[PDB]
Parts: sequence; structure tokens; C-alpha cells
Amino acid sequence: FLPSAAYLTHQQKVLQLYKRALRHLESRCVHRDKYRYFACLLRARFDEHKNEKDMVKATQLLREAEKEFWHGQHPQPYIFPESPGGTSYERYECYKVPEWCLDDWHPSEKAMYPDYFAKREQWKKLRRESWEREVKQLQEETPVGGPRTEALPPARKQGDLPPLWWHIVTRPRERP
Amino acid sequence: MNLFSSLTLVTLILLTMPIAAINFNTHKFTNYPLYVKTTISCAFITSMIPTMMFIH
Amino acid sequence: FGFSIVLVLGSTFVAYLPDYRMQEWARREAERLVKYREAHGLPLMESNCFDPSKIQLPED
Amino acid sequence: MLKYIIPTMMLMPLTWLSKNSMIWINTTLHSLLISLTSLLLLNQFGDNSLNFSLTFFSDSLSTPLLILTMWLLPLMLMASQHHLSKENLARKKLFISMLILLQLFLIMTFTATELIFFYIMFEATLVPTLIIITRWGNQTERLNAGLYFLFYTLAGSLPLLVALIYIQNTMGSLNFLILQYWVQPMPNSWSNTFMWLACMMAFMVKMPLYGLHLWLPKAHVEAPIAGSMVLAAILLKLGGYGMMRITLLLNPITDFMAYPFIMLSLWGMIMTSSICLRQTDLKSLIAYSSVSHMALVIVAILIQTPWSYMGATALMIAHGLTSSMLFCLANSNYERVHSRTMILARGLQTLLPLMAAWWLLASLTNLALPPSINLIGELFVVMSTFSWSNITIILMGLNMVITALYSLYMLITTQRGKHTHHINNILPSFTRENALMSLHMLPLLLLSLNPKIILGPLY
Amino acid sequence: SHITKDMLPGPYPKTPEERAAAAKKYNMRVEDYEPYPDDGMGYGDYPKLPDRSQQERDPWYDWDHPDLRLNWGEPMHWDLDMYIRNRVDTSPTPVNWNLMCKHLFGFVAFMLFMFWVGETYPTYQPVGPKQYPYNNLYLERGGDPNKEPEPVVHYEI
Amino acid sequence: SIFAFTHVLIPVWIIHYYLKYHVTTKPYTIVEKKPRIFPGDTILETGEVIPPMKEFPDQ
Amino acid sequence: DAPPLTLEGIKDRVLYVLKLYDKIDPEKLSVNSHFMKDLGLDSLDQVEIIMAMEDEFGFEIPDIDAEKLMCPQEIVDYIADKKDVYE
Amino acid sequence: NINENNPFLINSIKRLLIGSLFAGFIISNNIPPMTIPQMTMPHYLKMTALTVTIL
Amino acid sequence: SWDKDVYPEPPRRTPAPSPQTSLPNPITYLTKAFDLLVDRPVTLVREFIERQHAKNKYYYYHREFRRVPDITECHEKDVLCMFEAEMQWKRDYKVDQEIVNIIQERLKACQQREGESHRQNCAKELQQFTQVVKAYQDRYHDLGAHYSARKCLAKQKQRMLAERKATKEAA
Amino acid sequence: SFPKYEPSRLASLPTTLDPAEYDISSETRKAQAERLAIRSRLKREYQLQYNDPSRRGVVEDPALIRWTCARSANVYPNFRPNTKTSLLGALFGIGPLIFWYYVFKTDRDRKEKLIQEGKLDRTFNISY
Amino acid sequence: GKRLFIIKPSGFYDKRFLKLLRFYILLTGIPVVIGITLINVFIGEAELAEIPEGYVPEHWEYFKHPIS
Amino acid sequence: GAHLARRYLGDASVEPEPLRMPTFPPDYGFPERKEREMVATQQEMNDAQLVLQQRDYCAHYLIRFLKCKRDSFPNFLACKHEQHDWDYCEHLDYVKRMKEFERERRLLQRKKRREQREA
Repeated sequence: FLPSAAYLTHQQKVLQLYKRALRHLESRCVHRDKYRYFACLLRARFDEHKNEKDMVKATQLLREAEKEFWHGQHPQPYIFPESPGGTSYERYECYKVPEWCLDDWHPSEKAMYPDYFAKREQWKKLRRESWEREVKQLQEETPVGGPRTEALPPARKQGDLPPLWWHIVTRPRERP
Repeated sequence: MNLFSSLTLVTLILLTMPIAAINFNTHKFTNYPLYVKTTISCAFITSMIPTMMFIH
Repeated sequence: FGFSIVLVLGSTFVAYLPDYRMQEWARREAERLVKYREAHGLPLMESNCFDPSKIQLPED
Repeated sequence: MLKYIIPTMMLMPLTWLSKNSMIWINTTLHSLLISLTSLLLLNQFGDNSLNFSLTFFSDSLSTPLLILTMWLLPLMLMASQHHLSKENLARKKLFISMLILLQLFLIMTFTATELIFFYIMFEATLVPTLIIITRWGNQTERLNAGLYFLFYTLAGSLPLLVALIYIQNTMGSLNFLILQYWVQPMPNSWSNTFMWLACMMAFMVKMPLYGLHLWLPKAHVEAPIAGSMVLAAILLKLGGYGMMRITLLLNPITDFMAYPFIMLSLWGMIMTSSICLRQTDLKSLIAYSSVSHMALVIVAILIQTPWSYMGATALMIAHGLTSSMLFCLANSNYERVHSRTMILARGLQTLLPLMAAWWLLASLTNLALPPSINLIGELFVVMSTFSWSNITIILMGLNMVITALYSLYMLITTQRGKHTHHINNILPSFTRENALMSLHMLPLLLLSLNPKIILGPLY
Repeated sequence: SHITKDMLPGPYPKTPEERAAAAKKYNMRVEDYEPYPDDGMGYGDYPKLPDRSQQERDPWYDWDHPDLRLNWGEPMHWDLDMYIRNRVDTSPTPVNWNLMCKHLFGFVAFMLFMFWVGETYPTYQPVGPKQYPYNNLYLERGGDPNKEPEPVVHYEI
Repeated sequence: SIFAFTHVLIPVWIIHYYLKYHVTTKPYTIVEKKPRIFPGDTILETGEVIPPMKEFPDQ
Repeated sequence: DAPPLTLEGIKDRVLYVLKLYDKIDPEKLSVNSHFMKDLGLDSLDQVEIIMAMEDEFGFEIPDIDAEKLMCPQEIVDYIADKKDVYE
Repeated sequence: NINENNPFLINSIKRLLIGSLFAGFIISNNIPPMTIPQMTMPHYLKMTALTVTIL
Repeated sequence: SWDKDVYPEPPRRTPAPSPQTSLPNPITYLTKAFDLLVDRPVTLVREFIERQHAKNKYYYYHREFRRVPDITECHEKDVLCMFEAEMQWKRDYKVDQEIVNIIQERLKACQQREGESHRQNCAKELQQFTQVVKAYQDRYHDLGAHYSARKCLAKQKQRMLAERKATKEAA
Repeated sequence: SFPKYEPSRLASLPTTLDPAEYDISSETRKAQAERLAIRSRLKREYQLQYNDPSRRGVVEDPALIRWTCARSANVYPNFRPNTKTSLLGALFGIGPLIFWYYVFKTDRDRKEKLIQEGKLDRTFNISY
Repeated sequence: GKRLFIIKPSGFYDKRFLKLLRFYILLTGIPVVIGITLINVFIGEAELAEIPEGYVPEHWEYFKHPIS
Repeated sequence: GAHLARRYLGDASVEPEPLRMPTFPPDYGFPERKEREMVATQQEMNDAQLVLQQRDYCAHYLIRFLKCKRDSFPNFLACKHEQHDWDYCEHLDYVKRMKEFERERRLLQRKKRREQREA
């Protein structure tokens, strides 16, 4: 379940197991230096059989490593208070007003803010300027009838901005 | 005593003015936290007296 | 014509009006009746509100 | 009363010979003048009812419902544009005149001396709302909605006619005093049980009870705002007032024969509070909310305590106000986005910054916030039913818990948490919708200040 | 707008035609489409999904509806309203479920049984009765100003 | 200063008006729970003592 | 509550806490240095590096990114995505 | 960013530590005793509270 | 004002306190300053308003009704006797409810005055409250919502029939 | 070591011990790749109907409308009255109703017989 | 040069409706409250007398407040 | 204490049943052992509005302590001698209750084991 491929790989699965074991062992072990010792022990236990040519042995010991880690997890891991699930989960979402608003103001308030709204007018002209032709040409140009991926190529041809840019450029500052 | 009931009811009614005040405000008075703080402090310093009469 | 002449005028209209369900009339009537029956020695609220002499019971 | 009737007749050609861009102001202005005129009604006192000569009278039960109706009319008459403000001049005048004629039969129905006059004006109240919701229902099943509507209400309301002609031709005329002052207790035959079943079942159809409750929700979600608010508020509380009239007769048999209707009402109150916890189609949740509160009303009517009647009329008027408001809010949200569903258009705390206060105040008067009239009604109904039986209070509080649950779920579902940022069309709030909000919630809180008015004849 | 054949009356039969039509209409793989089936419970022919889907779908994929877990084209499983976060946490529990309920019910039973053993067995220090002098404080109970004189006295010990 | 002036003079005056004359209209209204008197005390109103508490012994 | 973060200062902080790590030199190390090719350290130690950056700045990175950073400049670019490092 | 150059913080924390030092004794002195205080406890019963907290 | 003959308020009991302190007495100077700041201007404004009131005079009169003869002398259907009788009975019902309310207020006042000794000097007022509420529970309770006057009469007849049967079986 | 995580209808099955991810076939790879292709085409059509500056109104998702039309008006057609649905309806619809009606009969019989005996606490029981 | 630009939704229509509502309840709320104050401070409420022998009042002259 | 262990392990006889303590006839081996002074002024005990379960022995110390606490309100800590005297009187009342408990306990023990083991 990823935008680039269909599956990750075996190596990514061992890799994420390393990262999650390291994080849950942070949450398990206080004082940070006995933690550093045990993290080096975990690095050595992964250095036991890095040199396997077999594949069914690799995925079998990976499955057993998943079993051992699920036996040795922690109920409240130290999820960071920026990530969803933690203490943020968009903590300051009160002021994440998107920019399709702020144009529905009375022209008295628009007279209070002349320069910012004139620059917003030139940004809106930049959106409208080469919206239709170049973006429809690049999006009808490059793929086969099966899209088969969720990325998009940049505007490498001649000129203007890479396509489908507006709602990724225009976004809240994540600390409003 | 008239003082006892009078001061208890004004401790109740000091907790009435800021709500109606910024219901009828229409001008964004930026010292409204200071306003709420000083009226709660005044409500406490009026509330200590009838308790003192009560224990007296 | 929907708030400034309706709402506050209706508030002053329903705030006071005659004694609805004869309420304070019943208050002052009960005060005079309790003082009356305390003065005349009989207990207040004589039970059997209808006259027990004014009955014609079906005999058996 | 005829001085409170004939300016509604004279209000009908106002709309016709008012020219273009002029009908709106004249209709709203003069219906508010009628609201003052009906606010001048309240004179009733002490011993008797107030007679408005021979054709008419008013108990102190019909009076608050009548003043509620004529106050609710200008609210609706301003509510009912922006989906027909671009239609034709003649059809617009026809719509507004049909609303006025509908109000006229509402006042005719509330002010009745004879139950035959009451029944004629009852189905006269029925007939225009049919046309209004069928013509402007704005969804593909409004045909089925109006069809189920008229067929359920006539097919239930029909043996009431035979029973009332029977009471006419066996016990004199049908003044409410002369239906009173003369009624002998009719004992437990089976014919008495059938006649009681006819009258009470006709009004059971009109409430609705639980066995006949699918009458309602199509006729709300596939109906415009005017017919919806008239339907819910005035028609359901009109059926309630009709049973409050006719229940004076047949007292020694309703004890033995009124157990199963209490039962179906209680279990349907529970299951209806459960059914409107999970649904989409936001408009329908208020409809099943109304079904739950009217099942509570029916429990309150069929037990026969003065406490129960006071709680009954308080719950009637307060729920009429609350449901009419919350329908107007759902109309505002549908005029913002043309979806009618629930999970789609979330957010709306950032945008529409004071509309959230009205959603909050409507959901808390639906929550029975305790100084409001709604908790007064629900509370005295709970008191009277615990006097009726010692074990029914679990069902009442279970209704209370689940009612709070679905009302506050409605509050924190559609208007809490995240704009979906593909909506990008809604404009901030008009002064008209906020004006309708201030038309809603000022009379409710003013009645919460002075509630000695709306309590019933057994005050 | 909306096609008449983008409603969905009728069940699953037959296996070529309606399965191919559901693949074309529900935007899904052919074998991933499975009706419930129709045991007479209505349901149209609405698909079966992996049923948990909300404490799943880890939020770093960054799809289009973060608090709704949409993707604008997902078939939206029949019990969606019972599934969104604020309703039901369909997480993998870190221990078990039956082992959890056995621990909890054993604990509640043990504490209530120790409460019952307490309720049959009171505690008391070496302490006599409080000596209320005036006939167990007569004349200030709920009546009897002159009715029952009940003589009972304490002795100095 | 004017804040303290209005909020310790104006509601005090309004409520102290409200707690003399409308309370002396309505009879069964604000009522006390009685001041406790002792054997070693007197009565301020007419003027007489309650006789003092009796003998102590076995301290 | 937010101290003024600039690009070049937070770049110096990232390269500083890389320099404090032992088995790579401060000598042949710059902004356009790689994590697989010229230094030759493995993917496992690369994820130890990513964990050091996460534990300093206080937010994780998603595993859609976890393979494809490989140089400090693109690390600075992703942290500038996260914090919007400007005036 | 550990900063407490703040009159608000020191006033509030200051006044509630003043409260948590004096107000318990101020409450516990001047109340009318509406109950019978026990006041006659054995050995190893008054001591066991502080004993359990220290252990 | 009102009548103390109908609203019993027991006479005042106030001691004179005795310090035995020399700090002294903050609340005494506080209530003297409160009297000097509040008790005089409220009196001045009330005297102004009392002159402005009593310059002219109004009157409210206690509305009094006469006595309808009977419902027992009314006929079978024959309405215009029954209407007088039932409205007179309904006014008696309202004034009897207010009797119950006033006696309950007396019970609340006896509770609040007498201190924590609840059962001192309230047994007679509790006794008369139980007497009047025994009469009320016997007379007006178990009829429901549609009282007109006739259900009270039916209850009265059935209750004295039960009393007749009880004393005849007791004899 | 661990009891291998029994599942339930509440305890969700995590991504680690599937174990059927590890039985890699060409069938499962083709299924996952075509699933990615379906979500790719849907996100591409969404972003083409999402980013235009002239498009005023809502996105008008047909999947949500499909779910609502399946959930609201596609209940009653289709349906056949079977033995299972009839037994479940009569078990959930008249069962608890006759249960509460029996217990109201019981409580009302007790109250009627007790107050006919007159041994009730109605020294003052006014507010009925 | 330190501050950022925040994106408020709208304030104009909100303060317009609330300014109009406070002014249009204030326009005949304050004169009516002043008027009822002037009535019950100038004209007198009522006095406590009773009906003399053989003298009839009307259906008014029975009430406390004079506007009632 | 260990009396609780004796009541939960040994016989139920010699441990007396709680709050049904008057068991044996009073003035058993006493004769003429009673005065019961009770000089706590019942009408003045009404006049000072005490609490129920306080209208008992040692009340006059409570009367004098409440009197001095009423009299000395700015003296926040002066009234402690009468407070300690009331503590002392209720301490001696607890002594009397303990002596009455072991009176009934030892009469039960010695007399009932005497009769039931020398019958």
C-alpha cells in the first residue's frame, strides 16, 4: 500500500522491523545509555545472519523476528507529539483555513490589505495563465492508457510550472 | 443581617457582568482577560467577608 | 417590525397582565381564609367539602 | 376570534395585488402584524375557558399553540425562498397564498367548539401541505412521500368521523362543555373498546406512534422547508391537542384498554432513539427525533395525571420550536452544499463562525439544557410516569442518554473537525438565516424566563 | 450526473455478467468483489470489505480525506458509520481479547467476593455503646412528648 | 479605580435596595437559622440573663 | 515558542550532529556527500542516522521517504517541508 | 527554550504554594466541631499511616 | 406589610457578645462603614421615591365572589345550575391548594428557624401539616385529570359508603 | 514464545503475522499491481476534477451517492420473506415488547392489590 | 519584519449582523426600559384598601401594577 | 487487634456480639454503684443548638469552649485549655466504655465458662 509500487520488498520489511524495534526499545528503556547498550545488542543480533543467500530462510527468520518483537513490544510506544496518534494529531488545526477562502471578504477589508491582495491577484493570474493547455497536454501526453502509478513527471519540456501544483503549494504553514 | 445577604448576592452578581458585557460589546476590548481576572479577584475579596461573619 | 416592535413589546406584555388562573387572587384569598378559620377556632381545611348532612345514600 | 380570523382572509388578496419585488415585504410585514394581534389574545383566567362566541372558544391549551402557530408563520414565510425565489410570479403568489390558507385552516382547527368542525378543519389542515410538499419536494420520491402521507392520515383518521357522528346522535350536541357536564361513564363492552380504538387510533396515526412512524421521514426528507416545519410542528402538535380534547370521554375503559399503546410507545421511543444514532441523510435524524419525542408525548397523554398534561403541553411547544429551528439549520446546510448527507460536508467551525453557535444552542435545547422548556416537559412527564409505575424510569432515562447521544453526535459530526477541502464553493452566512435564528431562540429563552404561560389547563 | 445502471438492484447471479458489471461499477478487482451473499437480508449486491479499515490505513500514505479515510473511489463498506474514528477502535490489541476478559472478570469476581466476605464479617474494636443519657435521647426524636415514658438508666462503672 | 467604584457601589446599592423593600413585601422569604445563646450569656433585646451553667465536678 | 529557524543554520545543525557521529570523518564530508556511494555505509546505519535526525528534531519521517534521502541537502529540503523554515 | 521571566507564573504558583502551606491549618482551626472526634487510638494504629508511606 | 397573626414568626433572641479580645473586631467597623456608605443613600433615594409615589393615590381591591347555593340541589342535565356550582367548587379547589402551599411554607420556616434541633418546637406545626394533608389526601387525590365536580362527589359518596360498611361490620 | 495472536471481530489482524503475505505468487503480485492501477486512475481523475480554477461546486463523488442509494432506498427492493428473516423479525420485534408488557402487568397487579388492601405509604402521597 | 499573515474566515458579515441586532433591539429596548422605570418610579403602583359598603368598582382597580 | 483474630478463630461465646452488648443483668456484683450526675442542663442543651450524637455526657466543656470561641474571634489560637479539657472528658468517657466492654466480656467469660464447665 504505497503510491510508487505495489509491494515494498523483503529488505524494506526487515528495515521497518529494525526501526520499530529501535523505537519500542526507546519506549521500554529509560536512562538512554543502558538503552544504547541494548540497541547495540539489537544491532548485533541483526548482524547474526545478514549473510544469507537463501530466501525462504530469510523470510522465515523475518517471520520469527516479527513473532519475537510482538512478544516484546510496549503498550504505549513513544510516538512523537507531532505525528498522528500522539499528542498533536494536527493540534493547531483551529487556524488551518484554506486559501479558497480569504477572497470572500467585503472590499472594505480588501481595502485594508491592498498589497497582499494585489500579489494574490498576480498569483491567481499565474494559476490561470497556463492552466489549460500545457497541463492538459502533459497529462494527456505521457502515460499509456493504464496509468499504473500515482506520481507525475515535472514540466521538463520547455517552460512553466510542473503540473497539478496548486493545492500542494497552497497549504497551511502547520503552525498557524 | 442585611450585609450578609447583600454581599453574598453581589458575589453572585459580580459573576454576571463580563458575559453580558462581551455580549453587548461590539468593540474588541483587548484587555478582556485583565477584565475577567480583576472581576474574579474582586469577587473573591468580597466573598471572604461573609464567611468571616459566618465563623464569627 | 419583527423585533423592535414585536419582541420587547411582547416581553413587556407577557411580563405582567391580570392574575393568570387567579393566582395571586388565590394567594390573598387563602391568607384571609386561613386567618378567618384560625380566628373562628375551627381547624383549617374542614374535610368533607360537600355537606355530609346533604347526602341521600343508597341504603342496603 | 373572528377578529383574529378575518384579517387572514383579507391577507390573501394582499399577495395577489402586490406587484413584482413587493409581495415579500407586504406578506412578512402583515403576518408580523397578525403576530402582534394574536399576542393580544392572552386574557384567560381562573374558573372557565374563554368563549369567542358560540362557534368558538379557547382553553388555556389551545391558546399557546395558536400563538405559536401565528408566530411560526412569518418565520416560515421568510424561510421559503432561494429555492423558489427564481421561479415565476404567479406560481410564487400561489405558493404564498397556499401557505396563508394553510394557516387559516390551522387556526380554524385549533379554535373549535364542536369535534365535527374540528374534524373538517383537521383534514382541511391536511390537504394544502400535500400539494406543497409534492410540488416542491425536490427529490425523486416526493410522489411516494405525499402518497403515503395522505393515505396513512386518511385511512387512520376515517373511523373518527363515524364515532363522532355516533356521539353526536346518542348524547346530544358536541360542545366541549356539553360533551363535558353530561358524559356518563361508558362501561367495558366490546363496542366501547372499538369506539375508543377508533378515536385513539386515528390520532395515533396523526402523532405518529411507533407502528405507523414510517409515515413521517419521507415526507420530511423529500419536502421543502415550509411544508416540513408546518408538518412537524403544527401537524404533530395539532394531533396531540386533538387527543387532549377528545380524551375527556371514556374514562373507565382507558385504564383497562390503554396498556398496549403505552407499551408500543415506550419500546418505539427506545428503538427510534436507537435508529437515529447511525443514519446518514441529516434531515431524517430530526424526523426520528420528533418520533421519539412524540412517543414520549403519547405516554404522557394516555396516562391521565395533571402533572402529565402540564409536561405534555410544555414538551409539545418546546419541541415544536426546537424541531422547526433545527430543520431550518439543515435547510441552510443543504443550501450551502447540495448533498443532504452527513459524512460529506464536515468542518464548518472555521467557516460560518457564528452559525456554530446556533448549531450549539439548537443541539443543547435538543439536549434538554435544564432551564429550557424542553427539560420542563420531559421532567414532569418522567415524574408522572414514575407515579404511574415504578420501573418505567429506566426506559425514560435510557431515552435521555441515547437522545443526548444522537443529538450531540449530530453536533460533532457535521460541524466539527476538518473541512474536506474539495468543497470550495460556500459563501459566508447571510443576514436572513441569522435573522431566522434570532426569530427562533429569543421566544424559547423568554418562555424559559416566564413559563407560567404555556402550562396547560390543569395549571 | 448519475446513470440508472449506477444504482444496484438485484443480487449476484449470474457469475459472468453481474460479477463483471460489479467490477466495472464498484471500481474493484474482479475476485476482490464478493457479495455477502443474499440470505434474504436486502443488501443489494454491495461488496464485502476487510471490515476494520480505520485503525488500519496508516496515516502517512496521505490520501485525500484524512479524518474520513476516503480515497474518493473506494467502495465504502456497508458499516462505514460504525467504523470512523470517534466510533470504534479496530486496532490490533497488544495482548488478546478472550484472555483480557478472563483476567478482568476474574478480578471483578475476586474483589466482589472479598467484599461479600467482608459483608458477613464486620470489624469492631473493644468498644461499648455510646451512653445517651435521657432515655436514649428521648423527647428529641420524631414524637412522643408525653406518650411513652420508657425508664432505662446507665450505671456508673 | 472607576472599575472598583462601580463594581462595589452599584450592584451593592441595587441589591441592598432589592433586599429591604421587596423582601418586606413578600413575607416568607429570606430567613435565618437562629443565633445560639449560652448559659453564660444575656439577651440584648429586653435585657435579662440566662442563669449560668451549673457545677463542674470530676474534671 | 518557535525560535527563528533559517536554512543555513539548520543545515549546520544537521551536519554538526552527523559530524558528532563516530565512524564517518569530518574531513571528506560536505553537503553534496552521499550515504551509500562515497562514504559506503550501509542502509542499517543510514536508518540509525535517520533516527538521530528524528530524535533531535522531534518528529518522525514516513517510510515512503525512508529509502530515498541519501544526502544532507534533501534532508534539509524535507525538514523545510515540515517546518516551513522562513520569515 | 526554558523561560520563566514571567510575573503571571510566579504570582499564580507563589499564591497557591502559600495556600498549600497555610490554608489547611486555617480551615482546620476555626470550624464548629459537628462530630465527636475519636482522639483515643491504640499503639500501632495512629503510627501505621506514616509507617506505610515511609515504607 | 402583612399579618403576623396568619404568618407566625417567633420573637427575636439575640445575645450581646463579650470580648475578651483587644485586636479588636474588624467586622464591627466594617458594618458601621457599610451602613454609612450604603444604608443612608438607599434611604434617601427611597424617601424621594416615596414622596413621588404618595403624592397621588391608587387602589387595588381584593376581588370577592358570592356563594353559589349547591351542586346537590342541581338537577340531572339542566346545565345552568351546574356551571355556577362547578366554578365555585373549582375556586375552592384553587384556594385549598394555596392553603397547602402556605402550610408547607410554615413547615419550611419551622425547619429553618429551630436550628439543628429539628424536633423541638415543630411537633405541633408538623402535626397540623399532617392533619391538613391527611384531609387533602383523603379528599382530592385519586381522581386524575378530568375533575369537573362530579368525580369528587362520586369519591365522597363511595368513601362514606365504605365508612358506613366498616362501622356496620364493626357494630 | 507468544500465543500467536488469535483474531476476533474486534481484535484486528496486524500487518506482521498475516501470514499469507509470505506466500508470494504471480497471482498476488498481479492483484496488488492492478489494485495500485485502480487507485492510480481514480486519484488521477480526482486531481483532474479537483485542481481546476473554474470548477466552482463540490466534487460530486458518485461512490458516496452510490453508497447512500444502496443504504437508504435499496433496502426494500430487493427482498424475499424467508424463514430466517421472519424468525429474526418476530424475535426482535414482539419478543421484548411482550416481555416489558408482562413485567408491567406484574408491577401493576402488585400495586393494585396492595392499594386495594390499603397498606400503602400514602400518609402524604399528593403529587400523583 | 517579524509577523506573519493569519487567514481569518470572515468578520464583516458577522459583525454586521451583530451590530444591526444590538442596534435594532437597543432602539426600542432602552426607551421601553426607561419608560417602565419612569412609570414605576413616578405614577405609583396601588394601595391596600378594600371595597366599601354599596360601592362597586369596575373589572380593573383590582391589580398591583398600574400598567397591568 | 488480636481480639479480632480471637473472634474470627476461636469460640463465638467469650467474644461478645457487637452492638447487642447489654446481655447480663445490671448491678450484678455492684449493688448501689450508680450516681449518673448529668449536670449538662437539658433545657440549656436545647438552647445551645448542638448536634445530634452530641447531646450527651461531657457537654458542658463543649458549651464553654464554643462560648470562648464565640467570644474570642480575633484570637485565632487562644481557646485550647477548654478544648483539651473536653478532649480529656471524652477520653475518660472512652475509658468508661472500654471498662464497660471488658466488664461484660469478663462476666461472660468467667461466669459462663464457670457454669458450662462445672455443671
